[PDB]
Amino acid sequence: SENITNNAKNILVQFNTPVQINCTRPNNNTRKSIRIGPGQAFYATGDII
Amino acid sequence: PQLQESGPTLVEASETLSLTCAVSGDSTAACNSFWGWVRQPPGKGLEWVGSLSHCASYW
Amino acid sequence: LTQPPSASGSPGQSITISCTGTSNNFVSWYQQHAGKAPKLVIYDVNKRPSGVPDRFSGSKSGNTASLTVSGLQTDDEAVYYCGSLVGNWDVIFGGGTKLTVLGQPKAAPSVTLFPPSSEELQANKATLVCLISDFYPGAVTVAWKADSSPVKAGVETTTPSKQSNNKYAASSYLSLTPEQWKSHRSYSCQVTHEGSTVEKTVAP
Ligand SMILES: *[C@@H]1O[C@H](CO)[C@@H](O[C@@H]2O[C@H](CO)[C@@H](O[C@@H]3O[C@H](CO[C@H]4O[C@H](CO[C@H]5O[C@H](CO)[C@@H](O)[C@H](O)[C@@H]5O)[C@@H](O)[C@H](O[C@H]5O[C@H](CO)[C@@H](O)[C@H](O)[C@@H]5O)[C@@H]4O)[C@@H](O)[C@H](O[C@H]4O[C@H](CO)[C@@H](O)[C@H](O)[C@@H]4O[C@H]4O[C@H](CO)[C@@H](O)[C@H](O)[C@@H]4O[C@H]4O[C@H](CO)[C@@H](O)[C@H](O)[C@@H]4O)[C@@H]3O)[C@H](O)[C@H]2NC(C)=O)[C@H](O)[C@H]1NC(C)=O
Ligand SMILES: *[C@@H]1O[C@H](CO)[C@@H](O[C@@H]2O[C@H](CO)[C@@H](O[C@@H]3O[C@H](CO[C@H]4O[C@H](CO[C@H]5O[C@H](CO)[C@@H](O)[C@H](O)[C@@H]5O)[C@@H](O)[C@H](O[C@H]5O[C@H](CO)[C@@H](O)[C@H](O)[C@@H]5O)[C@@H]4O)[C@@H](O)[C@H](O[C@H]4O[C@H](CO)[C@@H](O)[C@H](O)[C@@H]4O[C@H]4O[C@H](CO)[C@@H](O)[C@H](O)[C@@H]4O[C@H]4O[C@H](CO)[C@@H](O)[C@H](O)[C@@H]4O)[C@@H]3O)[C@H](O)[C@H]2NC(C)=O)[C@H](O)[C@H]1NC(C)=O
Ligand SMILES: *[C@@H]1O[C@H](CO)[C@@H](O[C@@H]2O[C@H](CO)[C@@H](O)[C@H](O)[C@H]2NC(C)=O)[C@H](O)[C@H]1NC(C)=O
Repeated sequence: SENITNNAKNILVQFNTPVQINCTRPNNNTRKSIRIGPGQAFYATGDII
Repeated sequence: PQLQESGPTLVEASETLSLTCAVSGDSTAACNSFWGWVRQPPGKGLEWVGSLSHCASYW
Repeated sequence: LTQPPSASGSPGQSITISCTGTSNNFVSWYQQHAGKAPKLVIYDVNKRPSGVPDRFSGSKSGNTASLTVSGLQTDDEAVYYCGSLVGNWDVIFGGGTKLTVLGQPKAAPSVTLFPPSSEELQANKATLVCLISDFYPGAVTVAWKADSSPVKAGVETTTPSKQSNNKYAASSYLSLTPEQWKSHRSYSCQVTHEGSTVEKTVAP
């Protein structure tokens, strides 16, 4: 901590053993890839399967 | 959409029965439906065999 | 799933066939013409598919699911199966209900029972055949008995078929050993048609 007794300063912590974390996107998606030309293509979010 | 079954109509006992369906007008890749078989013994009721789909999840 | 064995109606009348054992809403009914492939007439209970008349409607009350056909016609004569999802991903089918829209008139079945022959016993084989005919509707269950107690083994029963007089007919084949044939005197064959049963018995 920059200033410990000071509650206005954040306290940075460093771990010994790494912690396993899993973050997933339980939505199987599709890309529309709509055409907003000329030459440009936007990727829209389709339906979730 | 048409389903055409094909394979041996006559098989000997204790052997391996193999049958193959040929789809027309639709894709097996499509995630809207499952694909499988349903067998109906002669003069009897409908029995479910099984179905599968490659459209998976994260695990 | 338990589906009633038979169902009958005149043209224009409305028939309601039931199904039980469905705790979920995944219930679906099918129509199979004899000598053809089954076709789905309803899904997700009441909802109808493409090219299916309004007169087919699904319904589920409690544990009982029901199909209702109003304004009967010739093309409605077939076997109707029900099915639903169960447990995790398994699916089952009922025995199916045979609904007939045949021409008039209703009539009690007719049973003729033939004991094994003398030449047949020489092959060390014994077979009794129940001949049931001239009944409406076209769905009948057959049962076998020996003296008193019923016979659960060697029973082969086949789906009935229409005749030239438009009356349905079926035959059940019982194949057993000659030892149990001579030991048990009489063999009874019970034929159940719309609640009422018709019985025949033979002894050597
Ligand atoms: C990192 O973070 C940490 C914490 O997270 C930060 O730490 C903070 O640091 C600041 C400093 O900037 C501290 O504030 C100063 O506190 C001191 C000390 O105060 C304590 O002690 C006093 C005396 O204690 C002794 O006497 C008693 C009696 O006998 C005895 O019982 C005791 O045991 C001990 O022996 C107490 O008076 C004082 O209490 C008062 O203050 C409390 C805090 O506000 C309050 O709660 C109490 O109720 C009571 O009111 C406390 O216990 C103070 O002395 C100092 O005051 C100076 O600064 C303020 C501005 O904040 C200013 O207004 C004052 O006038 C004073 O300035 C005088 O001193 C200067 C230096 O000598 C001088 O240059 C000035 O000119 C001025 O002197 C003038 O006046 C006097 C008479 O008044 C005269 O004689 C002179 O000649 C001249 O004319 C501050 O308040 C914080 O306390 C501390 N935090 C905590 C939690 O403690 C740190 O800053 C951070 N750093 C970084 C880099 O991030
Ligand atoms: C999330 O949802 C999505 C859907 O939105 C799911 O994605 C589906 O996943 C399944 C499963 O992987 C895929 O099936 C695979 O297909 C490939 C071929 O893919 C190409 O062709 C497809 C069909 O195209 C035809 O039909 C369409 C539609 O009618 C038509 O338009 C087209 O013109 C053509 O006529 C295309 O759909 C497909 O496009 C996809 O990919 C594009 C990028 O490439 C993308 O842009 C598209 O949008 C679309 O997503 C593509 O063009 C098969 O090759 C593959 O088979 C192998 O892989 C599976 C596992 O994936 C495995 O089980 C099989 O056994 C097989 O593995 C063997 O063969 C490999 C070579 O073929 C070999 O490398 C392997 O090692 C293995 O070989 C070993 O084992 C075998 C025995 O198994 C042995 O014989 C060998 O000797 C050797 O030992 C799949 O079947 C779908 O295509 C895909 N998409 C869709 C839309 O369904 C996804 O699964 C869901 N879940 C997750 C987590 O994402
Ligand atoms: C999000 O809403 C759109 C309509 O704005 C849906 O797209 C329609 O889907 C139905 C299927 O029930 C089709 O009959 C229509 O032709 C579609 N209309 C258009 C303009 O695409 C879409 O299905 C909804 N989200 C999804 C894909 O579930």
